[PDB]
Amino acid sequence: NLWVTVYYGVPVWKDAETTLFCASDAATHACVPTDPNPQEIHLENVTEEFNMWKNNMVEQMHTDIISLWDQSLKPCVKLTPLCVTLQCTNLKNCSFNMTTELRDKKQKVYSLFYRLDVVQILINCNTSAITQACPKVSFEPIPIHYCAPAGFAILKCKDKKFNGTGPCPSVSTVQCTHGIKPVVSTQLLLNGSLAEEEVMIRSENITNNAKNILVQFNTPVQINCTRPNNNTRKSIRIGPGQAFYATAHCNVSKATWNETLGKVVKQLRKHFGNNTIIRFANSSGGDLEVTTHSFNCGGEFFYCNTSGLFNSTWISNSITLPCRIKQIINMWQRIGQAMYAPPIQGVIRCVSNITGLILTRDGGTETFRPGGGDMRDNWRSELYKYKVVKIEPLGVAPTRCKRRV
Amino acid sequence: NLWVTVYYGVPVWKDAETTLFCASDAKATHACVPTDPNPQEIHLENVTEEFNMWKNNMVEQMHTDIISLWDQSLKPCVKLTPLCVTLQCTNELKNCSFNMTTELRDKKQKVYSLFYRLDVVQININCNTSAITQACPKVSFEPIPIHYCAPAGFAILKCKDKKFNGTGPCPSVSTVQCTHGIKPVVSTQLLLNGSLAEEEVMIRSENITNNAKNILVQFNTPVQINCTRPNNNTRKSIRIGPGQAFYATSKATWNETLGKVVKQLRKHFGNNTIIRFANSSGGDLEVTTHSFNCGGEFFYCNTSGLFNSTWDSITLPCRIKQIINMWQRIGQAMYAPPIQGVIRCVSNITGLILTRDGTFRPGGGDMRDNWRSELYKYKVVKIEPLGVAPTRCKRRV
Amino acid sequence: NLWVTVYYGVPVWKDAETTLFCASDWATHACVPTDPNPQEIHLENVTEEFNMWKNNMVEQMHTDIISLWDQSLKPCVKLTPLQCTNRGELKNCSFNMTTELRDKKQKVYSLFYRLDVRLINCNTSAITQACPKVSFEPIPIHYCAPAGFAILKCKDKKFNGTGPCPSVSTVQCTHGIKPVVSTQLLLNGSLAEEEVMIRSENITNNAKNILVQFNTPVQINCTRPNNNTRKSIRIGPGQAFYATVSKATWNETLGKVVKQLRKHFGNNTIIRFANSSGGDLEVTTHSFNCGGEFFYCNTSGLFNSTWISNITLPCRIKQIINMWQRIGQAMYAPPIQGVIRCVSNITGLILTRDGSTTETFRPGGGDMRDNWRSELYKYKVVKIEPLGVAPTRCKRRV
Amino acid sequence: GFLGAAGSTMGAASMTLTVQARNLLTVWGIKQLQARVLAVERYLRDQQLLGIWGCSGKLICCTNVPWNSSWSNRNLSEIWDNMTWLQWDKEISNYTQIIYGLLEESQNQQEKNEQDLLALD
Amino acid sequence: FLGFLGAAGSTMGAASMTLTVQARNLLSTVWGIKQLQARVLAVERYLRDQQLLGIWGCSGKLICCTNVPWNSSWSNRNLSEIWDNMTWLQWDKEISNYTQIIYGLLEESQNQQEKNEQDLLALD
Amino acid sequence: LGFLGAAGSTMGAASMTLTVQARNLLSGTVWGIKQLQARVLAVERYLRDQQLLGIWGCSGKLICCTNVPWNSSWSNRNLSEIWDNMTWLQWDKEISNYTQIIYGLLEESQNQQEKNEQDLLALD
Ligand SMILES: *[C@@H]1O[C@H](CO)[C@@H](O[C@@H]2O[C@H](CO)[C@@H](O[C@@H]3O[C@H](CO[C@H]4O[C@H](CO)[C@@H](O)[C@H](O)[C@@H]4O)[C@@H](O)[C@H](O[C@H]4O[C@H](CO)[C@@H](O)[C@H](O)[C@@H]4O[C@H]4O[C@H](CO)[C@@H](O)[C@H](O)[C@@H]4O)[C@@H]3O)[C@H](O)[C@H]2NC(C)=O)[C@H](O)[C@H]1NC(C)=O
Ligand SMILES: *[C@@H]1O[C@H](CO)[C@@H](O[C@@H]2O[C@H](CO)[C@@H](O[C@@H]3O[C@H](CO[C@H]4O[C@H](CO)[C@@H](O)[C@H](O)[C@@H]4O)[C@@H](O)[C@H](O[C@H]4O[C@H](CO)[C@@H](O)[C@H](O)[C@@H]4O)[C@@H]3O)[C@H](O)[C@H]2NC(C)=O)[C@H](O)[C@H]1NC(C)=O
Ligand SMILES: *[C@@H]1O[C@H](CO)[C@@H](O[C@@H]2O[C@H](CO)[C@@H](O[C@@H]3O[C@H](CO)[C@@H](O)[C@H](O)[C@@H]3O)[C@H](O)[C@H]2NC(C)=O)[C@H](O)[C@H]1NC(C)=O
Ligand SMILES: *[C@@H]1O[C@H](CO)[C@@H](O[C@@H]2O[C@H](CO)[C@@H](O[C@@H]3O[C@H](CO)[C@@H](O)[C@H](O)[C@@H]3O)[C@H](O)[C@H]2NC(C)=O)[C@H](O)[C@H]1NC(C)=O
Ligand SMILES: *[C@@H]1O[C@H](CO)[C@@H](O[C@@H]2O[C@H](CO)[C@@H](O)[C@H](O)[C@H]2NC(C)=O)[C@H](O)[C@H]1NC(C)=O
Ligand SMILES: *[C@@H]1O[C@H](CO)[C@@H](O[C@@H]2O[C@H](CO)[C@@H](O)[C@H](O)[C@H]2NC(C)=O)[C@H](O)[C@H]1NC(C)=O
Ligand SMILES: *[C@@H]1O[C@H](CO)[C@@H](O[C@@H]2O[C@H](CO)[C@@H](O)[C@H](O)[C@H]2NC(C)=O)[C@H](O)[C@H]1NC(C)=O
Ligand SMILES: *[C@@H]1O[C@H](CO)[C@@H](O)[C@H](O)[C@H]1NC(C)=O
Ligand SMILES: *[C@@H]1O[C@H](CO)[C@@H](O)[C@H](O)[C@H]1NC(C)=O
Ligand SMILES: *[C@@H]1O[C@H](CO)[C@@H](O)[C@H](O)[C@H]1NC(C)=O
Ligand SMILES: *[C@@H]1O[C@H](CO)[C@@H](O)[C@H](O)[C@H]1NC(C)=O
Ligand SMILES: *[C@@H]1O[C@H](CO)[C@@H](O)[C@H](O)[C@H]1NC(C)=O
Repeated sequence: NLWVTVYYGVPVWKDAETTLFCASDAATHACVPTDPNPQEIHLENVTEEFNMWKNNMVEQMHTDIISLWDQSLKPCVKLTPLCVTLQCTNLKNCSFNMTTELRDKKQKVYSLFYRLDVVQILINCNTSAITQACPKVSFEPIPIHYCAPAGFAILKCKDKKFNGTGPCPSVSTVQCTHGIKPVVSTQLLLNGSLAEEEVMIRSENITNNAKNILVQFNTPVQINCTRPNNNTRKSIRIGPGQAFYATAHCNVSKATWNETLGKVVKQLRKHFGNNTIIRFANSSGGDLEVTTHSFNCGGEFFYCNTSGLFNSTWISNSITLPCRIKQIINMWQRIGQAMYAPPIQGVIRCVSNITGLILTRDGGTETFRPGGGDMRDNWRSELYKYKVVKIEPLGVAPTRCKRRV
Repeated sequence: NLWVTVYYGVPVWKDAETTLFCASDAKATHACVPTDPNPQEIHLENVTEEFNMWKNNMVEQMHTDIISLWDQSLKPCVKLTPLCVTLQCTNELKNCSFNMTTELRDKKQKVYSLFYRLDVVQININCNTSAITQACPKVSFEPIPIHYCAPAGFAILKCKDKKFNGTGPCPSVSTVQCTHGIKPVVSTQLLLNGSLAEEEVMIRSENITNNAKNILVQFNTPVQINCTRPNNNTRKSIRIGPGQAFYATSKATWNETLGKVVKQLRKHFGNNTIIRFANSSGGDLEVTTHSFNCGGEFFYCNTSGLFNSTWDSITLPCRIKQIINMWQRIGQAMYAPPIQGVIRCVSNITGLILTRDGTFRPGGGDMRDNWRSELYKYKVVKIEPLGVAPTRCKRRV
Repeated sequence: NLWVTVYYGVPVWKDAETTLFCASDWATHACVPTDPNPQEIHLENVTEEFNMWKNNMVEQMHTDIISLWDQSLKPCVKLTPLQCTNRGELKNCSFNMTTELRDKKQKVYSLFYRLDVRLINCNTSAITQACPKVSFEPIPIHYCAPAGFAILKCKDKKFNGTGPCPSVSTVQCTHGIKPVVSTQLLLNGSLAEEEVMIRSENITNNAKNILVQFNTPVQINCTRPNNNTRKSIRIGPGQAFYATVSKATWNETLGKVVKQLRKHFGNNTIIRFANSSGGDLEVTTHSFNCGGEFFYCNTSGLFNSTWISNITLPCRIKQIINMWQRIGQAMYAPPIQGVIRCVSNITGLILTRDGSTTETFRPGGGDMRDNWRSELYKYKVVKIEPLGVAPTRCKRRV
Repeated sequence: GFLGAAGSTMGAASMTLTVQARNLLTVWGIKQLQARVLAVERYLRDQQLLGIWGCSGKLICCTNVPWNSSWSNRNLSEIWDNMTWLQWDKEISNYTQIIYGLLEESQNQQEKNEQDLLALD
Repeated sequence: FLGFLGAAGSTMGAASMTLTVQARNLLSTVWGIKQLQARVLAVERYLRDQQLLGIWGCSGKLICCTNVPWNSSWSNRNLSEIWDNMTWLQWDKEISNYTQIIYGLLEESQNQQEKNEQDLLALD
Repeated sequence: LGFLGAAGSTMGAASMTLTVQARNLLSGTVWGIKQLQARVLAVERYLRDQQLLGIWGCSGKLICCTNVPWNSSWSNRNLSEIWDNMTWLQWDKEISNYTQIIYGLLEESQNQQEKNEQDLLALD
């Protein structure tokens, strides 16, 4: 004599994608403050299988950053009157006529741009329109916690070493993902998550060369960058109200890099064989956002060769790579939009931890070149432990109880 | 002795107006929910609901929606402000030359293009009235069926009647969550791809008695109409940079249809006297012409070849007006970038918009009537599920 | 033998701040209309303490006005494409203006005031003309609290905005509060019952402004008595620029104010009234809109006195304004055809103080939030906490 | 289906109550959000009445408020076997908020406090 | 009909007579976006209170009897000291320390333990 | 043991901790609009689940007895097998074919016939 019974709050979930909100410790004004201590619940005897390659969280964060950043250019001054023929000489001292506060008058002004910002007849006009950044806002990175709303949850693979795919024996769940750095770094990961046990190697397809190969450090690598020239910026008046602000090697230790690389080559291990030579080589070419370790440091854009790091051959048994500022950029390959970075008073020095690599390889000993391209891979170096699930709390089951009549 | 008893979910509704949502067939169509692979329609036995297609809020929400969704189709597209300049032109088409802004502020550019006679005027047309924005060439202008539905707590009643003029009692009524997917087609004078009337044709007006009130006709037999832009055009994208770039250069069925139209139309006018068909009496270019967009290109014809009568195909004179200010919206003007290759258009006519004298003229003016040729069936009601009624039931304390 | 029991709806509320929505009987349109007869519930034996100085409503009202006003210049015509002679308050300035077409130009005869002029806007900010269709006519606005909240009203005839309120009531919505942009003089505000009262964040500190509330209203007329004309010069495409108190009643009021000042400065000390010492033009002058044209009138004729223990004012116009110290944004007021006349009630003052027996009082200015405080002193937002647990010696049936 | 017995008798209509209760629950898209936001405050507003009335979980619920004859003094057969709900709601329409007000207090207030007294024993 | 929050200054015993007045009035393009999240907050503010009312064996409005014995440490006051000489605002202040203890005891207190035994009892 | 704590435990043991996933089932300018739709979605997914509990004879949280007989064709199994040797995730997959059969059976076979029964029954 069995009967059904409704149970509410039963522990049942399914893989699913939805809208996630943000939390910001204690564009980051609308993010609710993080709980001073979050809660993490281990799921004993639970095995959940992950597929970091098919993550929706990554493609929501990426579309977020893109649409968040466009908001950072709305109340800022548009540069449209800065597409004029440039009379230039050698950094370059370019002179040009300019629109003034009133409609009638004109003004001759000289500024200082980089060889990459200009082309012989600026590079952007050929491609897209331009808007300068608001000097009031800043691009410093704050830890961002992605959280799942009610009725959903986020599972975390606890295990110290995880490929990003397959079964996770130690699983837990939290409301909010850890403080993830939204830093756009190229080639080398900056200020990221440092692996608990041994460096992990992850690629959408190991056997396929075309799929970029991500590396996660366990020992951080210090790196010093600097714009060692005391600049001064003069605010020429392209009124009314609006005003345009007219107007470098980077270093990492070698004693740690040799030590770091040797762990990397051993980390490859079986994937390419114990008995094989491992080659490091500079970038094969492509976009300037791939060829160099592009990253923003102190509000300026530093575009450095990694050619000094990447040439080595490894048999089975304080170096410095410089930089030139990139000036205007159309990050995320977005055309029709363009930001010019207004220069800053004073010398810039910033030092970040290196926490991993993005690498590409050629098909046939195998050779490795610096990776680049899409920024989605950068997020997947933090969201490998995460996936989103709905909660299905209704449960019906046979019992032996009956209600009244 | 009797006691009140609360019933929840009783079938009781009242007429109501509210916000309605959008549907997009089988999938401004970006967030519209896909339609149920099979919608559900429930007949209301022994129910008589009264309709007033002319005092319906649904049309005035649909019309206020199209005008505002359309403006969004012009916000990420290239503004044309630098194209109000003196034109040096020569000979319907015109080869106009003019100086043009380049990517740089100082440099200039001479360019020639090909405009129509309606989009230009002698200098002693848009600048006179409004500023202008070109359309995005990436969006498509193919009309797609749209379903208007009511949210939870509301419902839409449909008159399940083959012959209905939009007013009075409806004996066979059904309810649906969703109006049948509908075509928001932009047509002048003549309706295209609308709802075809079942059985005999009928005619509809807010006021028959007022000749100022337009007179909506709904065909039963559809009338095929073929039109074409037969010259292989080419367009050169001149660089008004930075980034932004301007793209520079059967009557056998009509007589059988009218013959059915006269009879139904004659019944209201009377059997004894005869009606006359004549060409438009005048107004803007939107009433005078059978103006609609075709193949991505806007298209206009004088229908005087159809409307001459007292009761192998007859072509209509057909011109193109590249710039439009539809819905009498001033301040907002759109330039239609022409398309490569020759365009062939085929659709059927499904009804007429007619005006009356103080003889019948092709109608125009307000576009609400176009929606009413579809939304006559429908009206929105609010659900009131709470009911109290007496019964012999007692609650124990 | 006593047991917990759960009560729902217990009258328990706590101070709280939240978003409030609007109620309105063109900015006011889209604001949920008011109930034909509101309900006011008295709270017997209740004493609630108010702090008008730490009210979040004012600063939510203030941030609402600033951000709703800029939306009133968004669909309006931008005035970015913008030789004078005459003293003369206005100057007939000529200038070349672009037509519909980029190449052709147009000479113009216009009339701007001395204060608007190159125009002063370019040095500071860009400029946008107001839409001539929308109106700036003050209409009463009710601020309401959403469900789960309530607004407490101090039903006291004489209240300085702080301390305990022995007669408290609650409403869902404040009264019809006038958002009248006036300076120095409060216009069409709430009238205090019986004796007039005085309010300042800190009485000891002179720097804190001193808000005065009248009980007897002061009639005041200002008029722009010249019949002006509007020629809509074509600055296309599509866009178009539109080119060109009783002394018998005032001393009765002041004579009540010295009695209103009472023991705050001492009975013996003399009370002197002097004009403002200076600052921004929005402080120095009784600035307000009237009939769409912005009035700036010198009040030195009202504030010249020395009161022992025992009336027309000048006026000038500015065509453009940057209200609320907002830079980057500037509005040109398109003038109105015809003569302008207004009749409003002076309902209160804003006053400052100086650093023996000499007390100097100036007309008020600075933050416009103070004038909202002349309406929101009776109010504060509370959060409703309806869940309660208590013992009642009943046990659940089993 | 939904609203099936709208033309049927009240007696036959109360059989199919669960069909009207189960179906009772960037710009441009902002119009669809207010629709589904109104939907829940439209639903909870009805469920609040069912809550202060002692029903809440019940589609049909019984009470001990005597049906005052002043309200639609008609034979029981007429109401259930010879009327539709659309006709009934029109006749009661005067007394409905009286009923609504009598439902909340006349019993449940004195009926809950009664059990509170009865549960102390 | 003393109105919303009407019995606020009255004793607890008398204020529980007017409970149904504060409970019915508990749920009662930019710019308009500021009235929307007030509506939205209003229902999550209301469902939060009723989820508890649901996790607790109540749901049924206004009043609810429990099987949690009131340990003296929570108050130690004769019910006459509470119902007849104290307001809800005062009472909420005294127990503020022990409230979340009671909230947790309620759900575990009977329903976790009470609904389960009914499952056993309703078998036979 | 916290939220989703008994996901890997047997059905019999997982039902003791129902109130932890149930209490955390509602969990107490652009860009910020992304967080608004989430909490709007939060209530309509919670109300969609509780509308069923409403048209079912539950309402009372977490556990509820019914009068719908467990049909053999749907997951005919030893009670000990179901609750002492099976997890809810496993069970939700096995009954998956018959779930919405049960959902529909619940609303009609149990409450629709039960309250009209009481309506007829409470006549005298
Ligand atoms: C509204 O606006 C009014 C002004 O119109 C303002 O009133 C002022 O408040 C401040 C404090 O809030 C007062 O300043 C304090 O005054 C006392 C006493 O001052 C008298 O006595 C001394 C000694 O005889 C004289 O020098 C002086 O001229 C006065 O006659 C001072 O003692 C205070 O200073 C002490 O505390 C400081 C803490 O930071 C120390 O840094 C300082 O060294 C002093 O420490 C010594 O004294 C302490 C006891 O006071 C003792 O504990 C220490 O160990 C040490 O020995 C302080 O300056 C000011 O006088 C008020 N003025 C008037 C005109 O009222 C209100 O505050 C304002 N309202 C609001 C709400 O802000
Ligand atoms: C749909 O469209 C039709 C028109 O096509 C409108 O119909 C007209 O409606 C108006 C009123 O709404 C009618 O006007 C009224 O007619 C009355 C009767 O007129 C007849 O009889 C008199 C006397 O023998 C003759 O003079 C006349 O020629 C007709 O033969 C008049 O008595 C009315 O005037 C009285 O009332 C007014 C009140 O203001 C007083 O000032 C007058 O002094 C007088 O006391 C009035 O003139 C008109 O006749 C209708 N015409 C037709 C053709 O039907 C509908 O109104 C419209 N629908 C809607 C909804 O608007
Ligand atoms: C990776 O993390 C490092 C931290 O080790 C980041 O360096 C830090 O960058 C911030 C701003 O980007 C610096 O803060 C600024 O400091 C200056 C001078 O003190 C001050 O004027 C500013 O107002 C601001 O406070 C911080 O000093 C700096 N710290 C170090 C140790 O360098 C680095 O920016 C991160 N990298 C990337 C790519 O985000
Ligand atoms: C009236 O309705 C008819 C549909 O019966 C419309 O004709 C349809 O027009 C669309 C585009 O206007 C055609 O789609 C196009 O097809 C071509 C060829 O495959 C393709 O290259 C395009 O990308 C596009 O998909 C569609 O085939 C055509 N259907 C038929 C049956 O002819 C007509 O446009 C409507 N008239 C008006 C005025 O809206
Ligand atoms: C402001 O103007 C009004 C008129 O609009 C004046 O009010 C008049 O006052 C006189 C006597 O002072 C009366 O005889 C009139 O009947 C009033 N007319 C109206 C329309 O109110 C008012 O006096 C003026 N204010 C001052 C200070 O002079
Ligand atoms: C204060 O209120 C008075 C009314 O007492 C307003 O005077 C009206 O002003 C409008 C235009 O601003 C006129 O159309 C009315 O005819 C006036 N009525 C009277 C009786 O004078 C006055 O405008 C308000 N003041 C402010 C600053 O808003
Ligand atoms: C639940 O399943 C167990 C098996 O796991 C059943 O136990 C069997 O019972 C029969 C007699 O009833 C014995 O002959 C077998 O030897 C038992 N086997 C084991 C492994 O115990 C048990 O009967 C089932 N429970 C019920 C109530 O039927
Ligand atoms: C480089 O940065 C490190 C910190 O990472 C700092 O200790 C060191 O002093 C810097 N290099 C030099 C040459 O100072
Ligand atoms: C109209 O077009 C159809 C094809 O769509 C064609 O078969 C038919 O012959 C044409 N008729 C006329 C009259 O043009
Ligand atoms: C109207 O045209 C369509 C093609 O767009 C055709 O399929 C349909 O049959 C026509 N109408 C009728 C009633 O045949
Ligand atoms: C409640 O009383 C018990 C004894 O029955 C005691 O253990 C507990 O400490 C008391 N509550 C508090 C909050 O101390
Ligand atoms: C048992 O369930 C099946 C569906 O799986 C149904 O067809 C059958 O009718 C049920 N048994 C009985 C006796 O009705």
